[PDB]
Amino acid sequence: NELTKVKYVTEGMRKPAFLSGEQKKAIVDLLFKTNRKVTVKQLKEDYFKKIECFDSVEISGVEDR
DNA sequence: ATGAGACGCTGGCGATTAGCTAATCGCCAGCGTCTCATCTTTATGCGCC
Repeated sequence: NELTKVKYVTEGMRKPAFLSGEQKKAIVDLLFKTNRKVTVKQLKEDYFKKIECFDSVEISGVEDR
């Protein structure tokens, strides 16, 4: 429910789009199932750059952590 | 062929004799703990019909 509004904006993307269903499961298995609690900075640095390899992330759904 | 009818110091004292709420104020109020769990609810932090 908290990951249904974590919106991802690619550096090449033209409009913000919420994370897709497979993307959510990817987030869960990579980070949300490894650490007790994941900060937004940690999700941005430890998932998007390792999987999507996006230069920068832009979250419009959760603040600080 | 006579013998009834016509009735007092009290009031103003003392002095017994007896008896009763009420107005003012002050005091002073059972309290001590812990455990255990149980749920809520609030402050801040995130979303558009």
